[PDB]
Amino acid sequence: DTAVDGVFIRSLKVNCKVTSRFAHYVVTSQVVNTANEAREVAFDLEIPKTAFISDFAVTADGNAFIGDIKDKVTAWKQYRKAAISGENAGLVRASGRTMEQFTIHLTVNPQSKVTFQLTYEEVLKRNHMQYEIVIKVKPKQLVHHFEIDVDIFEPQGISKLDAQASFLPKELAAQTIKKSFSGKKGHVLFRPTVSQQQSCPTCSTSLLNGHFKVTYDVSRDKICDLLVANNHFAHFFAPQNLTNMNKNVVFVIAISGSMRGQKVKQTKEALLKILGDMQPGDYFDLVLFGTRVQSWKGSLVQASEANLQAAQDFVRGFSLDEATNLNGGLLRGIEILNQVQESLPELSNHASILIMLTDGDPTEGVTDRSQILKNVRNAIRGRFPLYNLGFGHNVDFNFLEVMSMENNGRAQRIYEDHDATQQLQGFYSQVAKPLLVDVDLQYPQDAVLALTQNHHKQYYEGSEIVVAGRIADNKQSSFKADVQAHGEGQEFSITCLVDEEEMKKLLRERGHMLENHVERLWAYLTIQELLAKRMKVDREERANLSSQALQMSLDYGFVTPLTSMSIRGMADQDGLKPTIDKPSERRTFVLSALQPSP
Repeated sequence: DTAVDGVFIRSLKVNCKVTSRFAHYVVTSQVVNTANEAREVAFDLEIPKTAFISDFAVTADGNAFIGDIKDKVTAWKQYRKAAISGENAGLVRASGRTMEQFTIHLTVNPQSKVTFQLTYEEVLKRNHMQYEIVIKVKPKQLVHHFEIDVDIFEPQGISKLDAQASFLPKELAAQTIKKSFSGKKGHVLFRPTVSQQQSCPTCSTSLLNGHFKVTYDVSRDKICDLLVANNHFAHFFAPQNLTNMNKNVVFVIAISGSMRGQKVKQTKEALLKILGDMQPGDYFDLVLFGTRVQSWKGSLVQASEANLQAAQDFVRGFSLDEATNLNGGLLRGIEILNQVQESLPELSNHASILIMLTDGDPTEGVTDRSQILKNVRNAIRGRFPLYNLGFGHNVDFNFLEVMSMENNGRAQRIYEDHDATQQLQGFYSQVAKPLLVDVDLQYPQDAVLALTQNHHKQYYEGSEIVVAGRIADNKQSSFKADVQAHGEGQEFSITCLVDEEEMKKLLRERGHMLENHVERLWAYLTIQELLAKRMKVDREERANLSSQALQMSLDYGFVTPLTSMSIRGMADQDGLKPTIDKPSERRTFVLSALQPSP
């Protein structure tokens, strides 16, 4: 007896198609109302913030409804005069660090069969030597036909594949999770029977509460991974077996009074572990900034046994100092790294890295954020990346993102939680092992109509550089790529030519879906890139980039910060349509076939 109040979940299926890192999710739920009265049913699931919703369909006993994508402004016009805000009314809202919650409550007719189907897509990003697919399993009821099916197709070949279900006991997971891979194809199938979903042999609650994680990576023996299909290309670059570069790293740490407690404790703990794993060939220094700026050595020193132990002692010992002189702290760390230009030229071939951690905004010294941005980029001058870590939600993170974007880096949020130390270690490991610097992927100008970022300051072990673009007509056959870069005292250079015979073979093995996903891979990366650029440019160019992002979101039907998806045919208590948006940083619906005629 799975049903609750006469409503049972007949089926809940997650189908993920991955093609050359492009992940295409389709989640389909069919709920049946056996009661002779009307019942409220829910379609509730979590999706990753990195994905774009591309389609949503609801079919109730032949009565079909579909989400129409439109300019966000147009979709939210119904909210202006209304008593609820579009943020509160939307079906999608943020629910965690990396996930968003999609929720709709619908009153269905008696003896009704309703099918929900949500589609969302993303380009998987490699980190820590793998791609990771996370699917939140939470039906809140027993499901007669529950299934997760992940179908992976990687031209370069799959090197490893794993599937983990934390909510399942080790014994239950083994018999129930089927996985296998050979050559280019990988498959994971999870099809628990109703009995296997039960917490106890004869109880109704379901153990299916948790996350279903699928991880994999592709064979990297072949350094060229150039995929061309129907005037669009994707180029994946991650050479293996390269020698770790020696690096010069300066940590700029906020020691404001606000850090008192867990934050300073977790920060120190992370620095101790980072210092403990530093390699003998590296050089480093530490900068603390409160109201006053203070550097451990004032210059890059080698990661000797003595220096590392002295630094750990310095880390354990420092105390907080009231305010936050962020401008002074950054300029001090930059000044130290720039000594390599004049005083310490023997370190010039190392990969330089600047990491800054702060839990608040500048309050001492120069506090004009726009001036700080100017001061920082004029001091670094594109010589090394800057990685800003925002600790907590009492800081202007947009300010940190723009600064990193203007200086060949990225910003990362550290959530105030019991695991902040592990979060900090997690991030640092992404940048800990630089292998190449000044990576320049070059393509024939006569063949490229558009392409994503093709210059990358540093390439790190475990990560990957990806470039996508659109090819001009009749230039696909001869398309090629040249990649230049530098190691530590070395020059890197390769050439990748499209393998026409292989491309045709891939098209046969994966079908026209290969062509579609390569193009949609390009569109996804282009849209994300447009959203990143627009936040770090003047307001005039911002409007230009916004219109580009709006047009691409509409062309490919993505729910992005510039678009919304509305469902005609449904209305809440106030006659408002269901609306689906991409969040930044209750109500129940009924079937309604009428709307006021304009």
